[PDB]
Amino acid sequence: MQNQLYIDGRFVDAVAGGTIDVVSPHDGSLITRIAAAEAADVDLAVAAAKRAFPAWSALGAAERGRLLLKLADRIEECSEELAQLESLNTGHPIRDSRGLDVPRTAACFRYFGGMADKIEGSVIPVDAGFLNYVQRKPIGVVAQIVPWNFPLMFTSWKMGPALAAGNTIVIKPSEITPLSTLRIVELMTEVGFPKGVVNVVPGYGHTAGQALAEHLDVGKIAFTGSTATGRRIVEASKSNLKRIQLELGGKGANIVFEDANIEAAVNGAAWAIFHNQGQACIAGSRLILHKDIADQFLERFIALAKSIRLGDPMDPETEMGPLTSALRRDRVLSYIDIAIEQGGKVLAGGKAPDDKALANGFYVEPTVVEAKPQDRVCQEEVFGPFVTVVRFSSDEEALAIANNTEYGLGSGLWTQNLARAHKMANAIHAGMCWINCYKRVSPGSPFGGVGQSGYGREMGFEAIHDYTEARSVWVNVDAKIAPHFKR
Amino acid sequence: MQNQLYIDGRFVDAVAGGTIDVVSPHDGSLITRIAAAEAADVDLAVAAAKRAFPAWSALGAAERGRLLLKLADRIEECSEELAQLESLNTGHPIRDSRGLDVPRTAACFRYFGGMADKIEGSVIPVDAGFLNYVQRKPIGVVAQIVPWNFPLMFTSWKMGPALAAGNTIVIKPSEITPLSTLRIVELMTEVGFPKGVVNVVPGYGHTAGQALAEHLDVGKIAFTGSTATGRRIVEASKSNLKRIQLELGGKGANIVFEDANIEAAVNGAAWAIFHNQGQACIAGSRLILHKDIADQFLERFIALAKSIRLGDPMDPETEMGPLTSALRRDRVLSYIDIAIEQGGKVLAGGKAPDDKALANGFYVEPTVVEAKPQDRVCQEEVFGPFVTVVRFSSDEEALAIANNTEYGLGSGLWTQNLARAHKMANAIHAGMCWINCYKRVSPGSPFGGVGQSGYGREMGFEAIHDYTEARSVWVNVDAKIAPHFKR
Repeated sequence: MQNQLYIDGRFVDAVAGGTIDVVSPHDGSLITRIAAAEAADVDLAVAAAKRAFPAWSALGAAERGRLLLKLADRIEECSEELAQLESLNTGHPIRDSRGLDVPRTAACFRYFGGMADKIEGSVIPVDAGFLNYVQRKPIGVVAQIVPWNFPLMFTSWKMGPALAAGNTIVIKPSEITPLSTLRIVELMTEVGFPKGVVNVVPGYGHTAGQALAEHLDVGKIAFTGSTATGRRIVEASKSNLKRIQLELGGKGANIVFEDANIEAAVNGAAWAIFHNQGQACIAGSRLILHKDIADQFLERFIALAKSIRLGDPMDPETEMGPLTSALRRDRVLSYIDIAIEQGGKVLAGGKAPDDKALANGFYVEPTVVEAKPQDRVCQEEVFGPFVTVVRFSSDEEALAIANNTEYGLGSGLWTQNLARAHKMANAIHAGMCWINCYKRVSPGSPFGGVGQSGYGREMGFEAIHDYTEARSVWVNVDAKIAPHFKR
Repeated sequence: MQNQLYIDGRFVDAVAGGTIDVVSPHDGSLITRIAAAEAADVDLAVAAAKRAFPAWSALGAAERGRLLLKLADRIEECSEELAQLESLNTGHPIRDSRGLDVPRTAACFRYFGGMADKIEGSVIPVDAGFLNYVQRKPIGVVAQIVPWNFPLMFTSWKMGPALAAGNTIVIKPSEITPLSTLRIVELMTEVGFPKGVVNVVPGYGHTAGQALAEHLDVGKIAFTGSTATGRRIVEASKSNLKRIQLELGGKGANIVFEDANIEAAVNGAAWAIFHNQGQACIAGSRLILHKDIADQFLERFIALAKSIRLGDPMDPETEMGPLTSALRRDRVLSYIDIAIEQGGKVLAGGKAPDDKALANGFYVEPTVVEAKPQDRVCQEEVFGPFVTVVRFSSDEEALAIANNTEYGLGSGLWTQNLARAHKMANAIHAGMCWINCYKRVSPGSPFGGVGQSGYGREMGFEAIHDYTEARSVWVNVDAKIAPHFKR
């Protein structure tokens, strides 16, 4: 199974033969060893992307579209192999690989295939005698560093828009979850993407990541990741002042009010925090329940949590799976420990499961911690199936809590009050806000953060705006121009 | 003459009482001393803007528009005052301040006063039963650092879009040319802008600049200035990962092809680099002449250059004034010297005016140097009344030269060939390209750089895009879905 760098249309090892173990979260066993790209490997990748940019950006929006469409179809056709591949590598329940990751990946690529030739410039109302027309051109060679929570689906998200616009791409998945991205670029050539238009360069953040965020021929750096590394992606941009897209995490408020449909809210909250083992920046990791329904909500929710079938990602019966790296587990258990010493009161989970089939894997039980908005764990992104419950009394207390964070990515609330719904959505500082639903994403719906959760948008024309440049051309047609210096 | 900081509707001295000398470029005499702001004052400023934001962003677009519209008018009413104030301080010919600066400043504030209630969100086609609307909200408190080349006009360029979209602003003009900006904000409160909506905070760059770029409560920093100091706006932005806009200079190609209208081209070229003493990033500082018309061209151009009325900026018949700072002067002369040490051949200019009369001012003669493209004055932005001349024989030659630079702000060419015109405009890596005209700017025509000339755009819907955020709201109304966890 593809485990090499993919540069200029070929799978190749790292120039220096570096390697990285790719392990399966189930058991911690080795899946394969992947070629680890380093600074040298990305020069090769970037030069290939640079080499390829002209025939590609000059390719005809529609033929970049037709290829992206072709890719979506191919992904679907290969949907069980990817799913399998992505679950095995990620820990995603394959019921999640099949029904979420793969379709969402295809859907996104299909969206941007039909976007490619809908990317339009404008013609400006300027002075008489002049024609001002502004193209939207590709930036050029764009770099993209993706995290490991949605390796497969985030290829769409990142690569969808960039390719549609005609940029060439050097993309760096995490050493953690590479495999499924690598297969995707092979699907890409399978379907006719020209060599070098996309190059995949898995490697450590400090080697491949850094070469990319600082490479002088990269015009944009797209980065989804930890705030900390994102400041570092920002400092690295200094190099040539490439444009930046950062998505840097969320601490998703999930508010439930007095008149919420609590069966629906419960289901939504469960999905919102436990889907993908909570490894989603838009996860509803902060339950915020109105004191007058808290107990009723919590009766069904904790039940729900406690009943989730944690286990082998390859079982079409598994509802949850392991975290993706052993490090993150620890991290998610330290957070648990710290939610506990902070006076937190575990209602479910709290620690790694007990089953013997799960003892090698990076599993953590669907935890649920009652706390105070103040607690750490209520302020920092625990990237795991870990929600905090806090309770409120006034719309205003809820807004306060929701907005009591440095994050701004996702949000959600549950009511039936027309006013309240909009008054809160309008007032929450997040880039998105779902009401009576959660973690709802569409390829046309701008997805991104606000404040310290980042800037830039994936999805929709916005994503395309982020991957193009305005190139205004003036034509002096019948213009009367007195010399500035009269004769 | 207002010479204090403007914070919270108040002219006030710097906390530390630090002060800067503001000098006439003509005779280097003291016009006044300005309150030098530093970190303390930019916190008072940013704080005032933060306080002001909520009520301002809630103003309802028409009402911020109405205020921007009143400002334009008011600016036009105080046109000679502003014109005189800006010339005195900057070195601009008052015929420039009154015919260019002032009118372009109002034009742009007008444009954006009517742009205010035309800033629209979108409704996305999402799955059935969902309503997805995406508002465009203001970022919040916006920091803006402007250079000294168009103090007045750049107030409109930066503050126009930002205000329209409902941000509040802390603007920092240069210690070198604050006076115009200061009168503008009074012009603002004069007209009804609420206190703290705009705060002006002139100060050195490493003081008030640094502090603006690093501020935690600033959501975006817009910078026009050198490439050097831009990397350190970028390096500062990490603090809170505020969005950035950069315009970092130009080395404007002005290509003249064999079938150009050489009288027109000469006037354009003269305007392109000698207007504003060449202190314009979109200056046509690199004349690229087709070998067949280069002699015909240079004949009329060098006679022009030498005919140019260098002198007292307050003379409306002055054609060119001094550079606005003694340092600029010194640097431009250095460039001249190095232009020549390099084998450059000065065809006009090459030093300060032999006019005992212009001896105290920072004057430099309209300078024209025959050079190579490899030369440094041909690669580096001089930022004075200085054009280098190079010759070519092919379109492809001309393109190569035009693009043989790190810059990519403006560009321009002269022909009557249809193809050529577009082929070249489409092939020049610049944000803007003028054909048979140059330095043509309109409030609706996106203005900005590409590559290391930066990113972001001023003017137009684009400028508005750069000062808003996507706020995606999802409402579940009529179509629900099945638990992720089926019981």
